[PDB]
Amino acid sequence: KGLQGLLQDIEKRILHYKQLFFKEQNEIANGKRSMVPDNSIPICSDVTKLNFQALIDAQMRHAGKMFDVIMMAPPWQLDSLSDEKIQNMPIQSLQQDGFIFVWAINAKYRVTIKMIENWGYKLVDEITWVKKTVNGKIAKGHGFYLQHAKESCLIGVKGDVDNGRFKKNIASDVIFSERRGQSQKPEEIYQYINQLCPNGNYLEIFARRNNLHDNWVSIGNEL
Amino acid sequence: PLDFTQYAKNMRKDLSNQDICLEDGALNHSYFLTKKGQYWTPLNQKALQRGIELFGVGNWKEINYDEFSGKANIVELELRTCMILGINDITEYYGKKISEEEQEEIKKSNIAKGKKENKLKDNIYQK
Amino acid sequence: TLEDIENEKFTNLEILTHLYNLKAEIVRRLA
Amino acid sequence: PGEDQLSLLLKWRSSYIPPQKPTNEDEYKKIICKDISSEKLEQHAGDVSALFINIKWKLSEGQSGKSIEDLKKLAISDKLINNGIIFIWSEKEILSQIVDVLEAKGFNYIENFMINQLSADKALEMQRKNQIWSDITPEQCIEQEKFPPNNYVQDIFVNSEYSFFRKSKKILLMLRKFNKDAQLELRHQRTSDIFFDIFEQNKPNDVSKKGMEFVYKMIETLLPKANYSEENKGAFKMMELYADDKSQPRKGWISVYEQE
Ligand SMILES: C[S@@+](CC[C@H](N)C(=O)[O-])C[C@H]1O[C@@H](n2cnc3c(N)ncnc32)[C@H](O)[C@@H]1O
Repeated sequence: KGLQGLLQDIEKRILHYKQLFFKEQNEIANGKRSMVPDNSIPICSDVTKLNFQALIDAQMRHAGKMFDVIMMAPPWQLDSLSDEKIQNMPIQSLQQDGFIFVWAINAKYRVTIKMIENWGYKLVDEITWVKKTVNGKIAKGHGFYLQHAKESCLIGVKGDVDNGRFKKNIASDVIFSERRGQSQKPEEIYQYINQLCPNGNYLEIFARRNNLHDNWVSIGNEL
Repeated sequence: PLDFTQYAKNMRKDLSNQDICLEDGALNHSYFLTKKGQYWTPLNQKALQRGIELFGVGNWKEINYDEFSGKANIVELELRTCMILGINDITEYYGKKISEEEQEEIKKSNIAKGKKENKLKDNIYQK
Repeated sequence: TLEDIENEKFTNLEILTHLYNLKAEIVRRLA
Repeated sequence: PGEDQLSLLLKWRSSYIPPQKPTNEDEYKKIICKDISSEKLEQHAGDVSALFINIKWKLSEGQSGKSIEDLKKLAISDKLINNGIIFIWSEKEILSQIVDVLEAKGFNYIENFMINQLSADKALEMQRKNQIWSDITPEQCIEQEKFPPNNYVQDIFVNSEYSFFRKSKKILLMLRKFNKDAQLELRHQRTSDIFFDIFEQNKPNDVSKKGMEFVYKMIETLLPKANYSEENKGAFKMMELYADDKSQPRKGWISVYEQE
C-alpha cells in the first residue's frame, strides 16, 4: 500500500543517489582539486600533545628563520579547553621577531592581554570585527551591559620589526563584514596580515579547514 | 629568497600526516574534498580487497569486525565493493570469494560490456 | 521523511546511509 | 532615495538631538580647579555612580594632552566610588597601562563602547570622484546632516596614521567597582556597544555633539537611578572629571574643570 509505494520511492532515491556518489568518487580519482591551496601546511594534532620542538627544528631547517606572525583563535572556556593551558603553550620559543594575533571575547579581554604580556610581547594594536547583516546594517546581539556586536583581536610584538620585513601604515583596525558560518573569522584578517608581512612564514593555532591558506602553517585537531 | 612550493612540500613531508600528503610533499586533495572522518584511505581499499579475497561477498559484518576495525559503514563498504567490480548492482556475486586478478578481469569485462552497449556510466554499467 | 533526509547540508554518503536505514526499517515493518 | 549604507548607519543622528544647558542652578554642580590630579574630589562629591573621565591623551612630543602619570597621580577615593562605573577614553598604545593603573585602584574591565570613525572628507572626495556638491565643507556636512550616498563605508573610514595598523576607531573603556554591601541598578541591553559616527580628517579625537549626546544617553539609560530627580538634588550620582563647555553642563551631573 502506502508503505509499498514508499519503499518503491526509496529504491528510486537510492538508485538516483548512488549515481551522484559514483560520479563524485570517480571525479575525485581523476585529478580534482579542492578549495585548499597547494602551499598550505596543515597539521592535525592537539596543541597539548603536539611536540613544538619538532616544528621548531623543521622550520629552522627548511627556512633558516622563525615565524613572522602567530595567529590564535583560542577555544575559550564559556572545544572550551582552558585558560592556564592556553597560557602554557610555548609561544616564546615559537618566535623571536614579529607579531601575534589573539582573538578575544569580551569575557576574556583581560586574560588575553595578560597572556600576551606574559609571553614577552608588548600590546601595540587592536583589530575589531563588526558583524554585519545582508542589508549593510550592524547585526545586533546580546550582552550584560550592552548588546555585543563586535569581536576583538589583540596584537603584540617582539624584537626589532623595522629591519626590512614588516610594512607600516597599512590596512585598518576595523573589519566590517558578515557573520557567515559558525564562530568563524573573516578572511580580511588574512588579507591584512599579508599586507603587514608580505611573503612571510606564518603560523595558525586552533585552525579549521576554512583557515587553510598559502604559506600558512595551520594547527588544529579537526584539520 | 625562499621558494615556497618546495618549502611547503618539505614541511608537509616532515610534519603533516600520511593522509594529508602523497609521500612526496604534494597535497592530498582527496582528503580535503570529503568530510573529516570519512576519507577511504588506500589502506582501507587494500583491506577491503583482502576481505573480498578471504571472506565472501556481501558478508560486510565480518569485514567490519575483522578486516577494518570496528568503525566501518556497511553502506560505504557495499558501495566501494560495487565500484570494485564495476557495476552498480552487487547481486550476482553474492557469496563468491573473489581475488584481485579475477576482480580486475570482472571489472574489465563490465567496462567492455558498458562500452559495447553504449549504456555506460562512470565505472558502473547500468544495473 | 524524505524531506528531512534530502537537505543541502548532508554528504551523499550520509544521505545514502539514511535512505538505506529507512529502506531497512520499511522492509522490517512490512515483514 | 535614502537607503544607502551611510544613511542606514546614521539614523541615530536624526533621533538624538541634544538638549539645552540647564538654567536653574540646582540641577548641576560645576567646580573649577587647577590640578585634578592633586585635588581631593571627596570633599566636592559623594557616592557617585558614573565617573566619566574625558581625558585627552598625549602620546607625542609635539601635541597637547595628558600622560599616564596624570592618571596615576589622580586620587579616586574609596568613598568617592563604592558602586560605580568609570568611563575613560582609551588608546591602543597605552591600553595596558590604563588597565593596570585603574585595576590598581580597584576598577575591573567590564565592557567596551567603540565609536567607529567615518570620514566627512573621504566621503566628499568619493562623491566628487564618482561624479550641486562643490562649495561644501566637511564641518558643514556634520552640522547640516547633508551626507553623500555610500553603499560601501569601508573605504571612508578615518584611517589615521599609525606605525602599525591604521587607527580608525575610538574606544571608551568601561570599568566597574564591585562592593558586596550595596547594589547597582542597571538596565541590560538597551544600547549597542558599536556606534557609527562621522568625524573629520583633521581631528579624529573630537567626537561630535550628537555622538557625545549618544554616549551621555547610554550612560543615563544604563544607570537610571543616577538620573536627575527630586531625591538626587544636592547628591548627584554622576561626575565628570575633565569637563569642557560643549555638552557637559547637564542635569544631575557634577562637572570638574581644569584651569578655566
Ligand atoms: C574557536 S574555534 C577556532 C577556529 C575558528 N573559529 C575558525 O574560524 O575556524 C576552536 C578550534 O580549536 C580546535 N581545538 C580545540 N581544542 C584544541 C586543541 N587542544 N588543540 C588544537 N585544536 C584544538 C577546535 O576543535 C576548533 O577547531
